[PDB]
Amino acid sequence: TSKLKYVLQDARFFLIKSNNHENVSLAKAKGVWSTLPVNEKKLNLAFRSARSVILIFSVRESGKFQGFARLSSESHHGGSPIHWVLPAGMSAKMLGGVFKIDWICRRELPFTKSAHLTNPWNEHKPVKIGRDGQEIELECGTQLCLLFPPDESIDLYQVIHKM
Ligand SMILES: CNc1ncnc2c(C)n[nH]c12
Repeated sequence: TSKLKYVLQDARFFLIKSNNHENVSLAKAKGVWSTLPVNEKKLNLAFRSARSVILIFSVRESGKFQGFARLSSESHHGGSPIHWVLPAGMSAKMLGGVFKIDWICRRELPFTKSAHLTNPWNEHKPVKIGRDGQEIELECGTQLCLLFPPDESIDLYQVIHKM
């Protein structure tokens, strides 16, 4: 876990809520994510400001987090359309900005294991609670990531080089 801690050193953390499992599975396979423009702008700002920006994913109604990943780029808009399963009210143009991500952990964590972690940037509510795009304060974000089971399929050596 030493390289993982190095990656998380001085990182920023954002909670990502997905309305469906399909888009998270697509993101795990293709190494990309898209979000609404309001969160798009926040992530682009954070990417320039921090050694690592970490997205922590939770599919709505799953009672779990599905893993976490590190931004490797700002968003980009002209490309082969990612076949997101679009939520009601969410257009393809809204999700047009595509971030490239490197997965750090593709394993699940149930909300029952994070009940002791609260987020100061969301009124000290349990970290599972938050809107899509909610920033998670450093210490709580770091501890949440360290709770996930190790993903032995990942080699963080390549991630460290991009820092
Ligand atoms: C690909 N991005 C997304 N897919 C499905 N749902 C959501 C939400 C609530 N934010 N971003 C989403």
